[PDB]
Amino acid sequence: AKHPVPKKKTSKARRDARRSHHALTPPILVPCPECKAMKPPHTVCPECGYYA
Amino acid sequence: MFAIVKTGGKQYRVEPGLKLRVEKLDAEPGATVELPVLLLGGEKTVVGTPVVEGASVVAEVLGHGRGKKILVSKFKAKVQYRRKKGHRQPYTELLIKEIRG
Amino acid sequence: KTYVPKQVEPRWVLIDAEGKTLGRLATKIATLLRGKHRPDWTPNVAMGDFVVVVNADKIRVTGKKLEQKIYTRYSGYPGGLKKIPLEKMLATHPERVLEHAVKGMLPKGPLGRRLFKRLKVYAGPDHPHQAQRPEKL
Amino acid sequence: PRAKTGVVRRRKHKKILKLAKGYWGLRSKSFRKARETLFAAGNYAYAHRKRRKRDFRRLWIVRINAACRQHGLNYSTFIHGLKKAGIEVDRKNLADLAVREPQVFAELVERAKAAQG
Amino acid sequence: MEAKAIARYVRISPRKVRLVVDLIRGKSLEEARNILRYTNKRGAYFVAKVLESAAANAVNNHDMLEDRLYVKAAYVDEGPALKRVLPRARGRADIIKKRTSHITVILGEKHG
RNA sequence: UCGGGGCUUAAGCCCAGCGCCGAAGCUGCGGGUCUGGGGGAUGACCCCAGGCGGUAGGGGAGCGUUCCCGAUGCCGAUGAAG
RNA sequence: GGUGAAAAGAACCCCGGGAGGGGAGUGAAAUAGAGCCUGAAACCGUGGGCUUACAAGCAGUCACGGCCCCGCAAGGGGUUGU
Repeated sequence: AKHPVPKKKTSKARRDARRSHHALTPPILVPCPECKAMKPPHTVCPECGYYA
Repeated sequence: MFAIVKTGGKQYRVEPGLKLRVEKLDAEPGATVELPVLLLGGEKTVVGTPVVEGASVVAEVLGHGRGKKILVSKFKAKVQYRRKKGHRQPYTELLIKEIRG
Repeated sequence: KTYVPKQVEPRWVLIDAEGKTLGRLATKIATLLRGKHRPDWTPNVAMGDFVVVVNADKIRVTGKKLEQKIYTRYSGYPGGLKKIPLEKMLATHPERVLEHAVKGMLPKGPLGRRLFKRLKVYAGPDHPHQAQRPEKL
Repeated sequence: PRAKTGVVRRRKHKKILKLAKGYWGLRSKSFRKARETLFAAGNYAYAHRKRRKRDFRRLWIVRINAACRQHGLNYSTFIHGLKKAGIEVDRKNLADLAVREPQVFAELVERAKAAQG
Repeated sequence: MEAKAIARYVRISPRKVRLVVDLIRGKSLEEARNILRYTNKRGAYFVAKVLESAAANAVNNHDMLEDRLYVKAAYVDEGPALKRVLPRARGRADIIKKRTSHITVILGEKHG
């Protein structure tokens, strides 16, 4: 409310424009040796385990 | 041959036979009108004095018809002045046949 | 219904400069930069003769222009108005004086910038002996 | 007897939104922001038909001027003859004869010339 | 054939789930299960449970093969607002919009 | 920074001509409506000439909405209103 | 304030803790599925055609071109580069 405020409603085209890099990059995964299952890199995950 | 006939206020070149739409005439629906008004030719005929003293181009009236309604919309701002006007300019269809010189 | 031309092939032109008054050579260079000389004319498609100029560093210019003519270029920062006369222009990159002359006489807008990649000024003479070179006077 | 709006206002609204197809953003979704644009259009189209006329007087002329320049005379001096020799033929529109049938433009030239001076 | 499945009246913001959704367009169904399974967003919990039901009706009612269906298309529509009043300095009270989503998925046999 | 480029026996000034560009002015062609005139016993309608930027504002003619007479009627599942 | 002629208000199966959907079924109609007849506009989205990363703007408008689209043809639309 106080001092600074928008001088103009943001044109949809400019709103949807500012969104540009909103999208989220899907998680990085790789198969693991133990199981045929998916894991993130450098992470110990269920249905498997490790070695020492 | 290139015959440069003037009609209905304008001037149009024409071929030995050709579809062309000109200014509304006072012609029978399907009669024949010579446009003795013709300049130049397809074999060199500079119209020395404006129009050729002895030549012609024969055209059939393929039938009239209206125009496609255009919209003249006068508007002056700051003061309520709106003018909505339709206007379809009429015409006739002139099918070109002869160009006999 | 007026003729509206199709695809064309450009006609690069070999133009001197030695002795040729600036603007006089500027104008023609530009009138040719479009196609105002070719009644196959069209004011939007862009098909001007690729103007090519050699020995541009050799352009006579009137009165006392050399010491007098002042090209003004302004950056963004204050006092950024760099003031540069002909004298300095010729002795450095001379080909550029006859550039701004012509670019500053071309249609100002998109195809105008097209009508600039057409301009091929040099100093030598000598230029890209390429493929075309019709020497005009 | 009370008379509601009902069909009337909407109808006359959307009767205008149609004329608004193609207009950028709120210009073509907002009734109110559309009308203005049309008010502008009306005037534009109207003053631009008076423009189209010249928009051609020019093109034609240029080509004429360049054309006959390759024959050795100015546009000014071109008409000078077309009227001196008398040939009011070449209406500037059908002055495109500088392209098609140029040998028919040439006989027009030698007409202007030797008939002028 | 194609197989729908819509989770309506879902109490989570539409712009918010709208990402997770597009994060799995035209992707191997089996890859999608993956993609969201390690995707860091609350939205995941939803687009996945509607994904699971999406393949369900694909195999159970539309004799499609589970080993070869993908996320044909999947969009999230904006369902009815859920306004709550919010006290605020000096007596001003902002209405606030807890929104909701209508998450939809549809799958299709691999090829042919 | 003369609008800019650029301009020097000029693309400046003065004097003398010729041509051309150049508005929605004028002309050509068609059409709108109106005032006036002629033919038309004829109404109809035809033709001729002229007017038609416009705020306050005056004047004329229409459109659409609600309801009434027309209604104990006509349209309406083969589909009313929206 | 409004489902529907009638609750005939969706058994059972399927995913899901639920909400909620998908089939099956009721019904002439279920895009009449329950704040449910009609479903307008703003507003939010998904797919497609055109289009944009040297371009300067009251966003429109003339003019031409490319593309895409109905059409024997002439043509009409959508877009928009200059």
